[PDB]
Amino acid sequence: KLLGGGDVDHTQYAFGHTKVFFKAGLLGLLEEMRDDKLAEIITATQARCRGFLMRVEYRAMVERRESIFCIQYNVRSFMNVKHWPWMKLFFKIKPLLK
Amino acid sequence: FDETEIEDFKEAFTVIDQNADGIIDKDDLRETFAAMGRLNVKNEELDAMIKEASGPINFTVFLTMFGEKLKGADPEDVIMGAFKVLDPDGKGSIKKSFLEELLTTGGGRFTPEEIKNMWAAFPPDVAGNVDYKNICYVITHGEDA
Amino acid sequence: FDETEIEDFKEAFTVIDQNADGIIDKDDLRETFAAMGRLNVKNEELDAMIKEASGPINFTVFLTMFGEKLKGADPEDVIMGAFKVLDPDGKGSIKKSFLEELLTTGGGRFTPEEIKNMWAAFPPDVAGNVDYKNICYVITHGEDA
Amino acid sequence: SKAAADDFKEAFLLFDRTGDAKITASQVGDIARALGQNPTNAEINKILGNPSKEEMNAAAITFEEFLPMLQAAANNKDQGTFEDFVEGLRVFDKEGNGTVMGAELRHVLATLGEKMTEEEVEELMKGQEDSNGCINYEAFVKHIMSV
Amino acid sequence: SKAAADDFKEAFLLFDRTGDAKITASQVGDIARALGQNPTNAEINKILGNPSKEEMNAAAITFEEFLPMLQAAANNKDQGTFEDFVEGLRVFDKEGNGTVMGAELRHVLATLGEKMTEEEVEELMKGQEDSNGCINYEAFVKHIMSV
Repeated sequence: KLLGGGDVDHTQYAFGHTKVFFKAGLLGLLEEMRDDKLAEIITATQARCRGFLMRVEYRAMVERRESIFCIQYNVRSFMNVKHWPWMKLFFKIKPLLK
Repeated sequence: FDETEIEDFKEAFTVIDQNADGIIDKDDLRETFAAMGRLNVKNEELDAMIKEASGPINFTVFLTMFGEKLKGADPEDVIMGAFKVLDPDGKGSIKKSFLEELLTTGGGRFTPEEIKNMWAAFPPDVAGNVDYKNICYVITHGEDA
Repeated sequence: FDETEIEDFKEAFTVIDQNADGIIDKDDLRETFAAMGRLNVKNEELDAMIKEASGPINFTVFLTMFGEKLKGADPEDVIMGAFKVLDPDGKGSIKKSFLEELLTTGGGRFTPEEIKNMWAAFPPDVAGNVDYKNICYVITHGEDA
Repeated sequence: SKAAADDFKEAFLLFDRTGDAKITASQVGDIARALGQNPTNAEINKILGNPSKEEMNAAAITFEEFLPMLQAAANNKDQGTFEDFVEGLRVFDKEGNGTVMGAELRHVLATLGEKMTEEEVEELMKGQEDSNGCINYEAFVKHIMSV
Repeated sequence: SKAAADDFKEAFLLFDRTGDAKITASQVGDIARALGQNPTNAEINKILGNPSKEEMNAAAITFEEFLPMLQAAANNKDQGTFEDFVEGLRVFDKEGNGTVMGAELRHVLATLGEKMTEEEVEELMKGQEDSNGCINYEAFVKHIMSV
């Protein structure tokens, strides 16, 4: 599972029942080239993701747009009102109703 | 203003207008306060309520005065709608630091100082953003329940 | 149209026809909306309702206009009849993927895109096909309950 | 070129929070993505530094620098091939059906390469992964390329 | 011939999901069965290929090809003899009473010859097999020939 990550040559090694097998300094050389080749492959695959990642953030930010406001204004009311005679009145009274 | 909220203000207007003529005068204010237990209600409090209107308090003058003070008033079902979208997995009250960051970083109405005032009477859970629901109650009907 | 549904439309016709002469004019539409809380109801909304009829809105013109828009309207007891046949063991709300497969594979009216629109305001449970019953409620009487 | 697309200038007025017609250098990555360009974050970083531009100190912008940086990023859109995106995830899980186990894609998208937050990873899996814990990436990559 | 049965054209409008009056080649097998014809699926397959028609690539249809293919399948309805259907299942179980053990008929109908799905096998046994695990094929083949 670990080797899952890294911009490393997924060639240069080999697993087996008790251990992994690894090249050097040639196989070592191979991998390196390989490594660069994934930055490419990778670096490019990262980007889109990154891109895309934020692209979903905008869809959320936007949705949220109003639900906030609603929340925004809504609170403010109360802060103003809660101190108003008439509103306290309505309050004690609001229950006797049906 | 939904129609059941306007019917709640019509019922509160009828309980404060004890002469039942359609206009709440200063005697109605004082006799509604005395029937709630306020034997010491000063005349200056009644005059400050009447000083918020430009005319007599009939039903449409009482609705326009409450409209202009409650320009961001939200019913409990729409506040719980927005809090169910903030906790989209259901049941759990959302974290204190998540509501502080999302109020600030989205809007100017969610700036911090205001967030300290939110925690300040809306207690911990409410303030913190963990509980939920008690704040929707006190935003539609004030004071401690 | 069952007769109790026609009596419900006769009662709604009498509540919108506040002149009680048998024909809902534009003044009745505006005064019924103002009594529900619509103080800002534009005249163009009233004109668009009257533009759906070829004549004055009497009881039979209101019934034929509602008939032609509700050509697949089903009462709640027949929708629950069909959902009890889809869940023939009773009690359980049926699976989301079972209703998507059976809508598509039986009929063209059950095609997918339409199934995404079914999930879209008919929420999850409803959309999914697990709950049941709330969808019968909102198909006979719209909007969130 | 204009095709002079003047809607890129109208979108710059939607991302500038001060209204002075300048956009900070930290917003330029996300606004190139919102104009229909997917440069990787290291590429956006390099180009910046390449031009002795420091994203570490306060930055402002002008439309006259943001326009040519979007036009230098627009040549790199030939790297967005969907064959390699679906074949990447097809080599990521066994058997002949396109399903990633939930936590495999979430931990790989947060920790491998350009770090995506787990908040953004949950917002990209929300709806395409059901309660079986198996993400169908045939429809998942289709919906990711729908935006 | 008309006897010009114009209800075959009205049933083609019930199976065409696009309303353009064409029916794909993959639907022609099941629609020949819904018009009162039982050609085997290998026969429907052969005929198709016989006419250098590939059911592997997109297909459309026209009524002018579907009508003569239904008329070429209609001569083969003389193969539907119920003596051989009941005698087949009478050789499939011992003793002088027509009962197949449940799982014998279900596994034979799914795996022997033209593969029927186990969903369709359960929909064809539902009601005729009770909880004794014994399917009476005298009434079972009677009800299968009622449709």
